[PDB]
Amino acid sequence: SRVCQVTGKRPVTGNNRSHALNATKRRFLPNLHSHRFWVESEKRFVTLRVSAKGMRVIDKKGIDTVLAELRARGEKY
Amino acid sequence: MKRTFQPSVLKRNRSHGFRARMATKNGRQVLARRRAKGRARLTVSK
Amino acid sequence: KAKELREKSVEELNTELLNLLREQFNLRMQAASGQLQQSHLLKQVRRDVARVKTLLNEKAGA
Amino acid sequence: AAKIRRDDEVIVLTGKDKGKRGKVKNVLSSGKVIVEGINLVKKHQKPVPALNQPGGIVEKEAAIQVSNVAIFNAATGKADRVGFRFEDGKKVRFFKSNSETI
Amino acid sequence: MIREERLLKVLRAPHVSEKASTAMEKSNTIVLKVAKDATKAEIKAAVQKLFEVEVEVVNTLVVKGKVKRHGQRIGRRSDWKKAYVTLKEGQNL
RNA sequence: UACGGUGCUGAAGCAACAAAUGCCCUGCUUCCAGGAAAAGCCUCUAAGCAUCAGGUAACAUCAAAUCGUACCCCAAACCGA
RNA sequence: CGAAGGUGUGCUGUGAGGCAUGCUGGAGGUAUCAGAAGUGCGAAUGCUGACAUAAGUAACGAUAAAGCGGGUGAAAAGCCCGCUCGCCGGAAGACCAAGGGUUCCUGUCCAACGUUAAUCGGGGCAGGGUGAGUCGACCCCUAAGGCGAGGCCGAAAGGCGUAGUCGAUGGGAAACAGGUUAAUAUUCCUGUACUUGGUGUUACUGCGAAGGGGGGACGGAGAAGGCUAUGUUGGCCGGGCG
RNA sequence: AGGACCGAACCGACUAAUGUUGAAAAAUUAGCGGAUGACUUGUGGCUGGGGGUGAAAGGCCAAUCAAACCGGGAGAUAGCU
RNA sequence: UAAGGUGAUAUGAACCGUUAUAACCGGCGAUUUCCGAAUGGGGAAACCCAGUGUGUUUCGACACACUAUCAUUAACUGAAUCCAUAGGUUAAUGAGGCGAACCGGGGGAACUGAAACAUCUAAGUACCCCGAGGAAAAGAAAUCAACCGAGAUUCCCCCAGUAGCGGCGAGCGAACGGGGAGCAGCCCAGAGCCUGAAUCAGUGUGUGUGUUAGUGGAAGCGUCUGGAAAGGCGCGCGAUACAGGGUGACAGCCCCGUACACAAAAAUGCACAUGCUGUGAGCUCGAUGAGUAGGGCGGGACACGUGGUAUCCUGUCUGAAUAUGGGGGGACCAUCCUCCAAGGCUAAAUACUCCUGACUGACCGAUAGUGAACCAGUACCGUGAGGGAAAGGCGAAAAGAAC
Ligand SMILES: [Mg+2]
Ligand SMILES: [Mg+2]
Ligand SMILES: [Mg+2]
Ligand SMILES: [Mg+2]
Ligand SMILES: [Mg+2]
Ligand SMILES: [Mg+2]
Ligand SMILES: [Mg+2]
Ligand SMILES: [Mg+2]
Ligand SMILES: [Mg+2]
Ligand SMILES: [Mg+2]
Ligand SMILES: [Mg+2]
Ligand SMILES: [Mg+2]
Ligand SMILES: [Mg+2]
Ligand SMILES: [Mg+2]
Ligand SMILES: [Mg+2]
Ligand SMILES: [Mg+2]
Ligand SMILES: [Mg+2]
Ligand SMILES: [Mg+2]
Ligand SMILES: [Mg+2]
Ligand SMILES: [Mg+2]
Ligand SMILES: [Mg+2]
Ligand SMILES: [Mg+2]
Ligand SMILES: [Mg+2]
Ligand SMILES: [Mg+2]
Ligand SMILES: [Mg+2]
Ligand SMILES: [Mg+2]
Ligand SMILES: [Mg+2]
Ligand SMILES: [Mg+2]
Ligand SMILES: [Mg+2]
Ligand SMILES: [Mg+2]
Ligand SMILES: [Mg+2]
Ligand SMILES: [Mg+2]
Ligand SMILES: [Mg+2]
Ligand SMILES: [Mg+2]
Ligand SMILES: [Mg+2]
Ligand SMILES: [Mg+2]
Ligand SMILES: [Mg+2]
Ligand SMILES: [Mg+2]
Ligand SMILES: [Mg+2]
Ligand SMILES: [Mg+2]
Ligand SMILES: [Mg+2]
Ligand SMILES: [Mg+2]
Ligand SMILES: [Mg+2]
Ligand SMILES: [Mg+2]
Ligand SMILES: [Mg+2]
Ligand SMILES: [Mg+2]
Ligand SMILES: [Mg+2]
Ligand SMILES: [Mg+2]
Ligand SMILES: [Mg+2]
Ligand SMILES: [Mg+2]
Ligand SMILES: [Mg+2]
Ligand SMILES: [Mg+2]
Ligand SMILES: [Mg+2]
Ligand SMILES: [Mg+2]
Repeated sequence: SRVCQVTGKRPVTGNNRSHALNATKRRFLPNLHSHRFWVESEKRFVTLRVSAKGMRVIDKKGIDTVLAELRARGEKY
Repeated sequence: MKRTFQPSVLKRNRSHGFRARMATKNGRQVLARRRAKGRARLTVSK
Repeated sequence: KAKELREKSVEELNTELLNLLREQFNLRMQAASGQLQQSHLLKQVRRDVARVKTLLNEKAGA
Repeated sequence: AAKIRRDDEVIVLTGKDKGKRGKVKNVLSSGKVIVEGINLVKKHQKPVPALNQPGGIVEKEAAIQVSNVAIFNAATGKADRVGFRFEDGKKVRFFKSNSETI
Repeated sequence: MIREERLLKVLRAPHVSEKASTAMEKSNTIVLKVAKDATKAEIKAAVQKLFEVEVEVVNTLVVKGKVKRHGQRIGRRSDWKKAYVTLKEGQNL
């Protein structure tokens, strides 16, 4: 599913509004990308489906700290 | 003239039978509905 | 009848079962064959069988 | 805890046989009792070819409500009511009048 | 078949029809009402153990019970299993 | 011989011709639109087991369960009230 | 010593209504003043049930066709038996699959069912009746397709799909005549056989797979030739002499 | 040889009559078309509703089709009867 | 507990039992086929077919047990690839499916109304889906207030159809503050001294309490009518019992009961006391939740439709300060007040009733009341989802009509 393993960003629903304010149901999808992340703690590439923000979160927290939060959430990576 | 009902017990068993209903979530609910209404003959079987 | 059967053992109860079961079979024969006025012996013997098995399950080790 | 037993002498309180004394014969499930020579019905018994074959008008005892009878005391010569008390270690019936055990 | 307890439940009753009396007289074949879960091997060992008579071969069929009416109510009789038990030669009972 | 049938015996029981849309034929001939699969079966070995197991043949012996089998079925029994 | 309800009668009130009373009915009813409403039906092509009408009218379902005698019976155009007649005969005959499910057979009954009568029946009731190593299913095998461990995808539901597993309408071992029951029979009996396994014995021995190869294994049309099923005649046997 | 010819089974349905509370909610009777093919048929399977499928008629999708059926929103709304 | 019993239509048969193993009632137990989450594999539900391991055998074959998937943890093992990792096998623990409503969350209509219609409405309704529990959610101020102060959350009544929102239309619709129900506060983000001193959690035991069977339980005769008396008449009696239901017409005193008084071998609930095992207070000083707050873009939610629009949520792009600091006080600034987010737990007052028990009703009384007073979700219809009836009353007693 279109969910980020770091953040848990999933598609959220909303409305498209026109100039006449005609509302129509629509989805907001995250900016999900599969990216291989270097885990130097383990000498291994780990592949995560992640949002661009989760990519920012990994840079900040470090993939080592992040993955410890994932295996503390199930979330087999 | 050929009428609409042309019996086949296999076609009957596969299209509407008990296993056919327990296969899908929505068939599981058909039975749940029939079980709650108290139907004597839950499915076409037998 | 359970009180005296308790004094008996697993053997001496398994044989009583078979004898009861044979008596069951002969009564079943006699019943269908027009004989057997005394219809009550069928329930009589059916319940003694139930009594001996309840005690065997009570002497298995449980 | 029944007041009217199988072989007790009773007197009828309500009916065609008001005042008659009989001995109970059967206590039915219904709360009805058959009493010897009391509620005589004249049946029309059909014949059967097999067993007890003679068709006939039989005068048998019919059943009356247990409410409609009372044990006869036979000391007072009157109807009476029953109570239950425990003597030495057993439940016994006693006559309400005179407090004597049946 | 081997267990005595099982053999004592397998034979239910003898069947007393005209076809069965013919089968006895001519073809040396006793017709029995047996349990619906009685197999040919169980019926053979049962008759040979219980009636003390030699058995050549067992034929079997499942009789479908009859729909009946009891006033307005439908009802069906229970299916039963019929066994034709051909003896070698010898009948006693 | 209970009119519904039963028990014993028992004649000749051959040939020629004709002849299928059936069999030889899962063939032959021809054509283009170029015509299932898988197992049983036969065979070969691998790992592996060998004066064992396993294999072939013969022979004996045993087993082959269970379910269906009634009856209608171009129809009064199925689909059509 | 007769409530409600029902049905008449009498009296009475401007009216909706009320009072009395006979008969039926056979156990509940209720003044008064207040109170509350599922409170008043002739309509709504209203709803349900009941009953009319048309009407003893139309029709009784293929224009294949009946007739008589006897029988049984309360009763016979319809059932049974019989003799004729007529109808089908690549079917209106016979065997099955499917589907139905006891309709099969016997006895018994005729209220309803049968478009009439019914003694008859696929009708009611009761009893009986289905017999398998070889038929068939189950089983081994797979097709389309379906399900689908993990997996991939997807807001959830769930979708697709690998390995696999199911799935016949296809492939895969073997039985024939004859005789028989009221009703079953390649299933029972008689006779004569066949297959696959297992276990043992004997003699000999390289045997072993989730793998390799072969085989299974396949179209349409057309043609000749050789055969049988089957039939026709003749012969033979038996009867017949109209 | 052939989307070849005549013609039965088989598949279809041009005409006419009958029938139209029918024997039948589309048939019967006489005739009619195709009849080795783009044929026909059995068994099973797949496609699902703004969807399918359609040698295309808005045809067909269980006697229902310019949006199926069942249930629900639902006592929709009804300036109309 | 008991003299009567072997469920019903439903008789009959053959029997059991009557002073205590008949039956009946209750508790703990036992047995508990096949299907069905169905779980050994399959499958047209109630069927087909196995595998392994034991123990049996007259060597024909038997009986029992285990064998699903996923998750977690563990052990053994184990690639490409030296390490390793994926992957494999096994064990142990747990889940799976059903179920009325209530609850929370993820998605989300249209008819309709606006007298047309698109914003708006209907409505975050119906519906689908996930998950939970006895309730759930929520919850201990980065809240309100107004310079006075309040002191977590939830529900009720007011505030008020007000302030506002609004094609300023149709319509939507607060809060402040007050009155009440019920209140309860805690923990981590770390150290040390003190150490098991609070606290529920289980998990034993004691004593009380109730539930699951049950015991006793008052007192009436005579006469009249009548098929029958409980009715009439007469004269009596009980009442902590005149609640009710029955009995041949209307019974306080015929019966069952009712008030009242009592009662449990066995199991169990909720309370208490107490004991084993685990969890830690108390002090002292430190520490104070970052891709977060905030912002831009697009959307949603707040009564509030972007409007002058604060505040909350966030899909996307960004991105601080960090107690000398930050958030809020409805654009925004300043000052003043007030609180301290980005980490969590938490009873009660609240919601609901598939089901059980008792009681009630100016509720119905067989075209009503449940669809169903009756063998009804049946018959019947329908491929199926689904639809869905009609049908109560002899009599006091069958005395159910011998002949
Ligand atoms: Mg189908
Ligand atoms: Mg041919
Ligand atoms: Mg047959
Ligand atoms: Mg047949
Ligand atoms: Mg025919
Ligand atoms: Mg009344
Ligand atoms: Mg009157
Ligand atoms: Mg009217
Ligand atoms: Mg009018
Ligand atoms: Mg006329
Ligand atoms: Mg006329
Ligand atoms: Mg006429
Ligand atoms: Mg006719
Ligand atoms: Mg005649
Ligand atoms: Mg019948
Ligand atoms: Mg017949
Ligand atoms: Mg007639
Ligand atoms: Mg007549
Ligand atoms: Mg019949
Ligand atoms: Mg799939
Ligand atoms: Mg999966
Ligand atoms: Mg298979
Ligand atoms: Mg036949
Ligand atoms: Mg051998
Ligand atoms: Mg020939
Ligand atoms: Mg002549
Ligand atoms: Mg042609
Ligand atoms: Mg032509
Ligand atoms: Mg045809
Ligand atoms: Mg025709
Ligand atoms: Mg024609
Ligand atoms: Mg032609
Ligand atoms: Mg057009
Ligand atoms: Mg149609
Ligand atoms: Mg619904
Ligand atoms: Mg309406
Ligand atoms: Mg609505
Ligand atoms: Mg299983
Ligand atoms: Mg399974
Ligand atoms: Mg709208
Ligand atoms: Mg409008
Ligand atoms: Mg809107
Ligand atoms: Mg509010
Ligand atoms: Mg008592
Ligand atoms: Mg009393
Ligand atoms: Mg009485
Ligand atoms: Mg924004
Ligand atoms: Mg803020
Ligand atoms: Mg202050
Ligand atoms: Mg903070
Ligand atoms: Mg009703
Ligand atoms: Mg009435
Ligand atoms: Mg209804
Ligand atoms: Mg109704």
